[PDB]
Amino acid sequence: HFEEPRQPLLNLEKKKTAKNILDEQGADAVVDYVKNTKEVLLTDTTLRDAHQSLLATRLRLQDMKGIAQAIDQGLPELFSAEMWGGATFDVAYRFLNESPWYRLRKLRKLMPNTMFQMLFRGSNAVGYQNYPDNVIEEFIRVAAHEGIDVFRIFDSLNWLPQMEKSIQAVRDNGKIAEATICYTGDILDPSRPKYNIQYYKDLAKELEATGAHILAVKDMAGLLKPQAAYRLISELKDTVDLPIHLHTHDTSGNGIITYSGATQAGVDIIDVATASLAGGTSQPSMQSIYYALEHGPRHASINVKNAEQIDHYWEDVRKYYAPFEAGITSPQTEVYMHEMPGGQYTNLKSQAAAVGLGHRFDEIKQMYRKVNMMFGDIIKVTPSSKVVGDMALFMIQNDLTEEDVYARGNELNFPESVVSFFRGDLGQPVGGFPEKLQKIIVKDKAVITDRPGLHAEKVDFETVKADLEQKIGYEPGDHEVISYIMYPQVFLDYQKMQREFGAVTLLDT
Amino acid sequence: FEEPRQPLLNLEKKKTAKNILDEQGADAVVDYVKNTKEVLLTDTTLRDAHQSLLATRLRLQDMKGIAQAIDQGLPELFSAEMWGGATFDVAYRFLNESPWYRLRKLRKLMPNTMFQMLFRGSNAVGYQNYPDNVIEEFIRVAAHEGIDVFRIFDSLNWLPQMEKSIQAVRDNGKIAEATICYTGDILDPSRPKYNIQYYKDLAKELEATGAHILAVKDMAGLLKPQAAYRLISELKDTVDLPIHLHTHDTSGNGIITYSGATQAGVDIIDVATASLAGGTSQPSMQSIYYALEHGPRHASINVKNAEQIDHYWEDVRKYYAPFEAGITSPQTEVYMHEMPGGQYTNLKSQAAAVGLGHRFDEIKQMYRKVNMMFGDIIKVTPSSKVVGDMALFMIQNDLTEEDVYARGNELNFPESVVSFFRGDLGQPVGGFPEKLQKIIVKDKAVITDRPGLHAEKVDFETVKADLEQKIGYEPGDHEVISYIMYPQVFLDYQKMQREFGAVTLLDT
Ligand SMILES: [Mg+2]
Ligand SMILES: [Mn+2]
Ligand SMILES: [Mn+2]
Repeated sequence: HFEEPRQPLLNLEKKKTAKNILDEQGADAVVDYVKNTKEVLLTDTTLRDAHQSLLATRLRLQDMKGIAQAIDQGLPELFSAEMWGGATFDVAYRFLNESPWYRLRKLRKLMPNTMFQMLFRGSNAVGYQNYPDNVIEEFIRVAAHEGIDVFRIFDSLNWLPQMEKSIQAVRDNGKIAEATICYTGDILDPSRPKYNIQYYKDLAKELEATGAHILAVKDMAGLLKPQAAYRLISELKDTVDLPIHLHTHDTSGNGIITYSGATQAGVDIIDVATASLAGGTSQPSMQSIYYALEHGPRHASINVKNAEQIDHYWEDVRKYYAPFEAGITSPQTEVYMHEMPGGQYTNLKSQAAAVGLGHRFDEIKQMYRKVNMMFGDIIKVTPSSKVVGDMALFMIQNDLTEEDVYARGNELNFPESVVSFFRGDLGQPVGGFPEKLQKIIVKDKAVITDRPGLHAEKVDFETVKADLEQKIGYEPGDHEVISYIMYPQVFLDYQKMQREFGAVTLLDT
Repeated sequence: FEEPRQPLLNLEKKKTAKNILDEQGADAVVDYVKNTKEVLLTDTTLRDAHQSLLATRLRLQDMKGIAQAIDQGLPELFSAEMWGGATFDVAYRFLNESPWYRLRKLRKLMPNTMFQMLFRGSNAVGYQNYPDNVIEEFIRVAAHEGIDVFRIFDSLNWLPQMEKSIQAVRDNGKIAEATICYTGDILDPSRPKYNIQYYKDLAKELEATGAHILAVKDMAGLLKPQAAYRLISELKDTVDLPIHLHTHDTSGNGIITYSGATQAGVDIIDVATASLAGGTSQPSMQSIYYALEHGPRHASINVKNAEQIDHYWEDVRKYYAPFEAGITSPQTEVYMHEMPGGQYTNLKSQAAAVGLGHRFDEIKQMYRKVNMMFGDIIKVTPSSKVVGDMALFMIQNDLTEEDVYARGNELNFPESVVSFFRGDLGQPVGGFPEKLQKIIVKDKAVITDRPGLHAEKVDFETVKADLEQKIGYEPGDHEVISYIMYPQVFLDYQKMQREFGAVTLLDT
């Protein structure tokens, strides 16, 4: 039994938001507004990333609705609200039995003046596998039409060919394209020169050569240290003219100091979560970041009293999600050794428990680090982090070392995600694959070296629409066709649950 | 429960501040701190980290498994905060182990680690005031048993209640840390009572005493990063003593505040091990290392060894699940209500025990208003207890400020509020509010000088003989001092010793 969640007591101020500028003057004017803003701007990750990291993405539309309008009116200073993409699309269907499209429509109505930001995985939009180009373009068209205003487009290997088409589609739909560099490694560690400052500079130059409106720096594992953050942001600001959007996780406890370091260097936007859903593997707290910068040269653009009022509601509704809580959470600097993103951390822990190795999770994480080194020190983020996690699980579960796969390897049946990674299905890693180990991994199957979307089976939306209309009881909308293409079986199971249980999204949590 | 993981250390064998103290004395330690370019770290894992997170319930049995690893694997530590605070009372009352026994065992296990204790000035580890000779005897015995650093503070930042303790610590050849409790916001012009000049003058006065180190205690984590930089700078250009900053991470800004203070030139900062850090506890030691890694000043610590130690601490924290606070998020409302973490938890518990937990929000608002009504006082033990009790009283019987100011001449205010307004805790900065004080005491004697002057005299010979009667043997000096500080608690501990024996030897 729970009391009603506390409702915020706001002090409303009418301002013109970035969403209003986008609606009236387009993406370039929004870019100018961000460029002309002296304060650092904030993107609230509460609706997507905060509960993806802390609550296994299980946060429901019903709890979102009770506070969405309060966020829209009480925090008009926000650059945007990250409310879509990531694991939310799949999790909604699969586990919450609510449509991500329905969530987007309801929030869009409730939040007219808030810019809606989505995490978009480049060639595999919200999936884990590459889709043909027209599928990606159609997804982007529907997402922009239904109210996504900002597309943070990233590729799990920082491979620009996998991002170009999505960036172009976002621009063609009159929305804001965020081209993302995934940060990994340590630019201040000379012993690790692969992802050095020059690598990021060149990548940022290439991304700016695209039409991307904003350059995002995505630190999926909270690897960006404060001095590293200041240096990287400074070098990027000297290399390109796009506004910078930094996104970090607080898993090592250094999120606030990293954000302040980037703010000194001139970052434009930083990703924050509400205090009650912040810290740990989630983003740094928005209230905390306000007080960190309060009397410095640059302030955080936010109504902190209103944010503290909103946080009471978020604190109350988090209690509904006790079964999905991770547990005791402390700052964890081991993330600097094993570069596992939080989602990869929890999923790997769960899989090790199901496998029956939870007592050896320490050497599981060591295997993760060594597997990453064996694959060639790859950027570990969805879905590339799944590859490393699966390989490490496989190598501990059958007691393999590096030499075991390098000499005995030709006999083992490596997990399919490792195989798919080494066939080039995820794209091309920086510096290419390790040729010998690639030969061991893919014994005989075909290996591609170009954009996997080129080799994607063609999809025609008319036949898919007719077939879906047969499979479900009615004529599907464009969003439903796009969902069926991305997650075929998941969408059908969701339709089955809709026919059998109805809109359970209306139930209170 | 699995056996806690033991650290795999890489030992370096360097000379520590404890060695300098043992061979060359406190002044040489101060010079060593002054000459150190890096920021030095004080580990609060053994006292403050588990006082904040585990209700001070961490037992000697768990400390023993890792004490030597801390001593050898982290020789760079300036000191380990392992005594004082609520630990002294809690050990006896709830853990049924002697704080003196803990100190002796840890001292043996940690020969090269400087032991730091939180000392409450006029009170040693109690909540009331004690006569001067009792405080001096406590300091003598604590220094003899192995306490090397005494962080001496007074709950109202009143120097007369710290002078005697500082002098006794110096006379015993140990390091005296004179402490300013931080409160308010030195960068908020609308709250001028505790401005930068107040702290500067207090620091000058403290340096006039023989204090070796000036400590800035931010019991509630109120010190914001820009404020931290500015305050440490102004203090650094005011006095010559090294600065020792201690903050809590309640608002989520502990690390950034420490980095700001490191920029301003703070010499020592208080950190907890990662597994017992964050939230209402201190910022993480590993986190503070990686925060400063490539800046002008590094943190002096073997971070690999610290990360190894943290595995053990993480494992043993699981034994203390019944004492956990719960889901912990950064909380910037501490800037409004300046509750210290311990005051926060105890106030929550008391409100629940009287059926008011559903309105803890207005309870905290009452706490803030009560603080403003008492005159914006420094809220730390035991002064924070006074504000907490008054706020509980006013919500529980539905009073406002007008109620106590007009109708208040007939209610029975709680005794700790009465004791505070009688001057038993000392004299607040700016004095008491005249009308409220009269309404509060209503008949009783109000003193304006050091309460220890009017403390009933204590003679250790008669106390020792009486204690030897009450227990079955002749007590040591530490046992006499404990009996004077906590008479009933010590006797109940002796009863439990006679009945159950040394339960401290059991695993948690
Ligand atoms: Mg700007
Ligand atoms: Mn993220
Ligand atoms: Mn403290």
